[PDB]
Amino acid sequence: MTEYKLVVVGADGVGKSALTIQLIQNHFVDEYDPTIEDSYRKQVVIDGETCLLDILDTAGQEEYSAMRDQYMRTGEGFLCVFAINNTKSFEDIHHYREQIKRVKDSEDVPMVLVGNKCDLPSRTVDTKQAQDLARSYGIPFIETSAKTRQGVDDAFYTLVREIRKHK
Ligand SMILES: Cc1c(F)cc2[nH]ncc2c1-c1c(C2CC2)cc2c(N3C[C@@H]4C[C@H]3CN4)nc(OC3CCOCC3)nc2c1OCc1ccccc1
Ligand SMILES: Nc1nc2c(ncn2[C@@H]2O[C@H](COP(=O)(O)OP(=O)(O)O)[C@@H](O)[C@H]2O)c(=O)[nH]1
Ligand SMILES: [Mg+2]
Repeated sequence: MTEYKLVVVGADGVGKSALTIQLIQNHFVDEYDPTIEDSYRKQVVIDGETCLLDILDTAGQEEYSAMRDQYMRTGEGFLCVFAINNTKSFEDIHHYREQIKRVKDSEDVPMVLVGNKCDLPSRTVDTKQAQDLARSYGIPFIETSAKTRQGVDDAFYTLVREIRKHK
């Protein structure tokens, strides 16, 4: 009944939509239209307290706009997703954190770094690299696979805990 607005961001193809659909509907999407941006609702019990997650699965191209800022400003907590087999998506994380800090006008914005696709046998972005960056920013790092569900509940529940600390 308490509602939290979560926003999922990250490079094309990292698994923003797969993460969100795995959480909400307990299955893995092979192909979810990369241009569909929408919010999906899911009720969960975290540390014994029921809440409603209202999760904005972002899409878009690479445009800046104040309009997009308004959508982004609705968020209370942000999942910043890269894929462990996509160096460029890891490189893009700093941009996402900078813009979210700007929109939220705060340096402590509830946020989790998510390294998705951890089911894959070869990573180009090592655990050490991601963990170092998360530690610099003062946010948790959680490895996930939207495919197997490994870490998925942990990533979203951690973000909720981060929000609850923030309030
Ligand atoms: C976070 C954020 C914000 F918080 C507030 C905002 N207001 N307006 C946009 C925006 C964004 C935003 C988003 C919003 C989450 C929807 C997605 C992407 C984005 N993506 C969305 C999907 C995956 C990927 C391509 N398709 N990619 C890039 O690429 C960057 C371009 C500049 O060079 C470095 C990389 N920027 C994005 C972006 O910032 C735009 C930008 C912002 C400021 C300056 C230049 C470019
Ligand atoms: N192996 C693997 N593939 C994944 C994982 N998450 C997403 N994918 C795939 O990566 C592609 C992009 O996922 P999608 O969620 O649409 O990415 P988005 O552009 O970030 O919304 C799809 O083919 C997904 O099935 C994961 O954890 N493991
Ligand atoms: Mg998507």
